[PDB]
Amino acid sequence: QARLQQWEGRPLKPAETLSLTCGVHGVGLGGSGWGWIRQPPGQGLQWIGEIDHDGSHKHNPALRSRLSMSLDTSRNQVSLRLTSVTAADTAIYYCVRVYREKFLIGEFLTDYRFMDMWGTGTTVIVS
Amino acid sequence: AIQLTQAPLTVSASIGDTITLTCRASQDISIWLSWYRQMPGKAPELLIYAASTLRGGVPSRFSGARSGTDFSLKIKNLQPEDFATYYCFQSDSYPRAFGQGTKVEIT
Amino acid sequence: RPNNNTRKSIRIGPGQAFYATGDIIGDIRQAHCNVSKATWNETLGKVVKQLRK
Ligand SMILES: *[C@@H]1O[C@H](CO)[C@@H](O[C@@H]2O[C@H](CO)[C@@H](O[C@@H]3O[C@H](CO[C@H]4O[C@H](CO)[C@@H](O)[C@H](O)[C@@H]4O[C@@H]4O[C@H](CO)[C@@H](O[C@@H]5O[C@H](CO)[C@H](O)[C@H](O)[C@H]5O)[C@H](O)[C@H]4NC(C)=O)[C@@H](O)[C@H](O[C@H]4O[C@H](CO)[C@@H](O)[C@H](O)[C@@H]4O[C@H]4O[C@H](CO)[C@@H](O)[C@H](O)[C@@H]4O)[C@@H]3O)[C@H](O)[C@H]2NC(C)=O)[C@H](O)[C@H]1NC(C)=O
Ligand SMILES: *[C@@H]1O[C@H](CO)[C@@H](O[C@@H]2O[C@H](CO)[C@@H](O[C@@H]3O[C@H](CO[C@H]4O[C@H](CO)[C@@H](O)[C@H](O[C@H]5O[C@H](CO)[C@@H](O)[C@H](O)[C@@H]5O)[C@@H]4O)[C@@H](O)[C@H](O[C@H]4O[C@H](CO)[C@@H](O)[C@H](O)[C@@H]4O)[C@@H]3O)[C@H](O)[C@H]2NC(C)=O)[C@H](O)[C@H]1NC(C)=O
Ligand SMILES: *[C@@H]1O[C@H](CO)[C@@H](O)[C@H](O)[C@H]1NC(C)=O
Repeated sequence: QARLQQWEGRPLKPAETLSLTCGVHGVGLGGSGWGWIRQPPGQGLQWIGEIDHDGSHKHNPALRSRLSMSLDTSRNQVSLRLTSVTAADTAIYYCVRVYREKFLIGEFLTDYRFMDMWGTGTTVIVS
Repeated sequence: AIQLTQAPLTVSASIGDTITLTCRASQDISIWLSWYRQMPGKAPELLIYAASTLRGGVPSRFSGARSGTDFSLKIKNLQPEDFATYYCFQSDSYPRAFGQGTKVEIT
Repeated sequence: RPNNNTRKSIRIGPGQAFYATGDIIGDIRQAHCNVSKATWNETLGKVVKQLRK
């Protein structure tokens, strides 16, 4: 019954703020990390950014200074605030949980993050 | 950053075949490479993490291998639910990257 | 200590925090000290020479 639900934000005018929100049910924001994955039509997926278990914000180099994310621990919600949206940003935005499992190489222990749980999809179109 | 090259971009096979998908990395990403399947119109789902471990609920037909650069995924006993777009995602370096996507269809 | 320790803070009271090991990752070899085998052997040789007196 653990699911990530996100709702459509309707088309938005170019050069504005892109506000997304993902609803986390079944599990809570603590312990894992929460990130955002997009998918332009007819193309592959693209990594936007994540907040790791530590509370530290990994961002994609391509989107420079226009990225900002936050976690609503009280409401169990993950937010995205992409700014200055251009027509190239027309993509379906997914909210993901980067889950940490420890895999033991011969002598080294690592935290492996593998996007356990995916959202449903928010088709964002700008015109 | 690290670039993942996934080939062939389109492999066709009928129901009840065995396919191997390749995802070549730029550097050596150890074994940290997870596989995601996107049914057309749905959301991607995790199949394999750490290039060898099967997700809870994925049938035993799916399997990965290799811990160097040429990562591979093998599907046995093809069924209509396997005809989707597969993506390989690395987790070594923080500029994360995805594969181009291998669209598996019927002949 | 080859491990990459992860200190974790617990608020046990007003203004008081308890720092705890939350997670341990990285090289998990046991903590150790290395002493050069050649240097230690010649140092015990000097100790033995001054100890036979
Ligand atoms: C030392 O010991 C420690 C224990 O003392 C170890 O820490 C534990 O490590 C566990 C393994 O890593 C970890 O379990 C994992 O938990 C996942 C859920 O995360 C939890 O627990 C966190 C604890 O800090 C919480 O912060 C989270 O909030 C979350 O708990 C939520 O909290 C909610 C309240 O906020 C509860 O209520 C829900 O709230 C919603 C709000 O809208 C709704 O109202 C809901 O209706 C309501 O229920 C939730 O009930 C609660 N959920 C719980 C308890 O789960 C969990 O997802 C992980 O399991 C899944 O994923 C792994 C990897 O895939 C699979 O192997 C599992 O089989 C399972 O997968 C299945 O489910 C997923 C979907 O989740 C599917 O994708 C998958 O296909 C499968 O079907 C896992 O159980 C412990 O949480 C953690 N505990 C603590 C105390 O931190 C520590 O690691 C150890 N250290 C060392 C060094 O050894
Ligand atoms: C051992 O394990 C630890 C975890 O326990 C590793 O530490 C973490 O490293 C990662 C990078 O590998 C860090 O993530 C980055 O965060 C910086 C900014 O971080 C700042 O804010 C953090 C949240 O408050 C804070 O934790 C940071 O660290 C300070 O505070 C801690 C105590 O909490 C203290 O221990 C530290 O010494 C610091 O004082 C810090 O203030 C962010 O800029 C990083 O870059 C990414 O994002 C940018 C865009 O923003 C992108 O361009 C980059 O490419 C990249 O994606 C990244 O988010 C994480 O913060 C560290 N966590 C901690 C707890 O320090 C450690 O590296 C491991 N070491 C080894 C040997 O492997
Ligand atoms: C100790 O470490 C130093 C560098 O920090 C190195 O030069 C030296 O050889 C080492 N000696 C031993 C005995 O490990």
